Amino acid sequence: NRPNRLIVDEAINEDNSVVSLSQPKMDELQLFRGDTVLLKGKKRREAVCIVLSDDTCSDEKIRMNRVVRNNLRVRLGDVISIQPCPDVKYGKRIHVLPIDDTVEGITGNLFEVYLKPYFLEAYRPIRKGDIFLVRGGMRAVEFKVVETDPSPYCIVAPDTVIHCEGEPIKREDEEESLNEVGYDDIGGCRKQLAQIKEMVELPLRHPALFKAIGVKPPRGILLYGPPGTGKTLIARAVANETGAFFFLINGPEIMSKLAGESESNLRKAFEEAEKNAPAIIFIDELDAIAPKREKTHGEVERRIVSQLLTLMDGLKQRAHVIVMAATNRPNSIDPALRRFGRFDREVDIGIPDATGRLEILQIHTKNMKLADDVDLEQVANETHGHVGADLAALCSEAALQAIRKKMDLIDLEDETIDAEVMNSLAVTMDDFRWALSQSNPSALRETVVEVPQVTWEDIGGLEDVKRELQELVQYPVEHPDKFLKFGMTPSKGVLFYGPPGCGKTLLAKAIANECQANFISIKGPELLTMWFGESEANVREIFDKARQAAPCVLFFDELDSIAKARGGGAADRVINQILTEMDGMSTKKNVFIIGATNRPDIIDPAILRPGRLDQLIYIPLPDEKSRVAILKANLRKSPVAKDVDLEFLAKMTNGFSGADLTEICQRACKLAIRESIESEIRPEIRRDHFEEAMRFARRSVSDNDIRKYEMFAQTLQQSRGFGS
Amino acid sequence: FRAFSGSGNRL
Ligand SMILES: Nc1ncnc2c1ncn2[C@@H]1O[C@H](COP(=O)(O)OP(=O)(O)OP(O)(O)=S)[C@@H](O)[C@H]1O
Ligand SMILES: Nc1ncnc2c1ncn2[C@@H]1O[C@H](COP(=O)(O)OP(=O)(O)OP(O)(O)=S)[C@@H](O)[C@H]1O
Ligand SMILES: [Cl-]
Ligand SMILES: [Mg+2]
Ligand SMILES: [Mg+2]
Repeated sequence: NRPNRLIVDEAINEDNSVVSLSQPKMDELQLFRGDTVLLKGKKRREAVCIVLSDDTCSDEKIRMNRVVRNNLRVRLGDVISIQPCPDVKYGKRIHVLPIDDTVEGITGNLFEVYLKPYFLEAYRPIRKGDIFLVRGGMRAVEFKVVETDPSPYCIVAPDTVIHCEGEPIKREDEEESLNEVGYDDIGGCRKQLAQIKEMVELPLRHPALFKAIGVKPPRGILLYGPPGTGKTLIARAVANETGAFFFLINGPEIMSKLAGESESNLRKAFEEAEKNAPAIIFIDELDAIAPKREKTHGEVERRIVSQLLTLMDGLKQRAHVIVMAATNRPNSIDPALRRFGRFDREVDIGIPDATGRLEILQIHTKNMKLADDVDLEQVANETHGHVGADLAALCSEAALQAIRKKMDLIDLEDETIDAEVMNSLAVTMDDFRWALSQSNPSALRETVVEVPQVTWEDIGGLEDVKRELQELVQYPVEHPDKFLKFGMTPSKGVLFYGPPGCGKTLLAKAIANECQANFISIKGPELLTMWFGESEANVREIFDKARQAAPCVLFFDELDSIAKARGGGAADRVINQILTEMDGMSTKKNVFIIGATNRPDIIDPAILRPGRLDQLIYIPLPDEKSRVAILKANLRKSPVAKDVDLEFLAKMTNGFSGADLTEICQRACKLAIRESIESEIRPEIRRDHFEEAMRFARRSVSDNDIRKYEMFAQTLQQSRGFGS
Repeated sequence: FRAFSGSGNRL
């Protein structure tokens, strides 16, 4: 294994003519940043590119774009030889031709809009036969280098002339399309796409290798998540990137056919896949074929489910075939399919978080010229409850808007197309703001699972409590070894209790943020919403999701609402089931359960039993010092006048809760706003506003309440015996 | 069809 041999890996630099190595390997081969390297792949093909450094890149691998990958007839994980190329000199004339299926809709000067800015100030090293991709004018066209004066390879200097005269050449049989789906078309679910890659890469990429080992590979992988999350997308991507044969089975399509045809088509699909192994059979909308057995009333329907189960069992032949399936509702699928030997591996492709949505927005703005005022991060932040498909649609909609208002001119040209103008089309931030108002988000009702953006900085006071939370949650995650030496197993869960509006919810999210661990919030009322009969499967679904997202902190907020509802046969079944789930929850799984209640007087003692929420943390009203910290936190984002004294404000609000102070800021902020409108000034919030707001300010926690809360702080653990 | 005929480079 000489140093020149390296393994292909994902790319970070979107540039076509760029490949990356690690500094230690770049020094090993004796190459530097400016150097032009020659890459030799399989099938006796070659590609030339500029080399760069990458600290993240492992020395045994090389990052190259999918364009470079194709020019080499290579895939992820393959081996290629790299050797220095100082022999590259500037070109005299270059001849590139477009590929028919990517240019048949546009007319005009293809060279000025695409090739011009692509090679401008680029000095790209190219090779004869290479296919490169240029995106612009809401389209991506790929050209193939037909010839270069210094053949077979040369750099494109300003002196090099270009000729792109000619009817687009037709697609060669072996030349795979770059319009086809790949991993670079997927974002917002890195972790999941990784899991699938691990499961599938080995048996699909190295089939002979798996047959010799005798260890069992995966056969059934079930992707699930709301509609439009990219389940169908991932299946296609994995097939292309691994180079496996892809046979799609659409649930509805099969169920639209006669009894005999459905049975027949399923058979053929499997037979065809085995014929072209290695292969991936993807069953889209699986629930269409195999819903819960109780809902599958009908003879023809029952036969097809059984037909599928048998075919799945028939995969014991081990004909290098993987079966992937997608369903919106994991509970809808006949449980017979989730049994071992069939779909025995599941991957939850949930809804994207802020970071994810941003990743996605970037995917569908590749080909569009974006104005400077456009801020996708805002859009991402703003489009909560949006799913991949939602984002993909709004981008199309924001583009279509830019066309409409700019169509005034095009119409007179409709007869023909204005390619040169298509580039002049920019998409303003307004075009997104417009599309934002018109958006119909689908996954708002979905339970969100992501890392909270609430940090310790957002919480005033409670310093020692933050400390105790790091010991309970962070230490066992970051320092498992230490716990084993002392021979103690760490506690499973925590219970926040105290007066309303003191930061119980904030603490739950904060500790999750510190551990960069997933967070799931489920408020009392949410648990009382689930239909009575349905309640049983939903509580379980929650803990399942918590396991999927480990390390994860599961937070049961507003527990007092459920307490009031019991003393309710529904509220009883739920909490009793949560208790059951808690016990089944192994502490070793790194799932932390936190509960919060404003009413420790009516909380179910069962929840406080050792092994459950046995860590009783009291969270009181903020003392003088803390109140100042809270006031700063809320006023961080706001323009405050220098005259406003918060140390005094805190001194006057002894007994006020954290939420009360926030409300005071809001009321004082509302006064400043009022004055900004009536009299046209940049608003500032000054002493007079706080004084006026304070005169009407009221306290949410009475003295009587305090006395009671203080008493429970010393006697809450005693509620498991006889009541007080 | 073949090779060249026209112009480009610019810059
Ligand atoms: N994670 C994602 N990353 C990038 N694009 C996405 C993502 N998810 C969805 N999209 C886009 O939205 C479209 C919908 O993706 P789909 O493959 O249809 O997901 P889906 O879950 O199979 O949809 P359903 O369940 O059949 S409604 C795709 O064509 C993508 O363009
Ligand atoms: N320590 C604090 N620091 C900053 N803001 C606070 C603090 N405590 C309370 N608040 C404010 O009160 C709001 C809600 O606080 P929570 O985290 O929900 O505390 P809580 O114990 O759950 O009380 P409730 O019943 O939800 S109001 C937040 O949006 C804050 O604006
Ligand atoms: Cl309770
Ligand atoms: Mg789909
Ligand atoms: Mg709260």
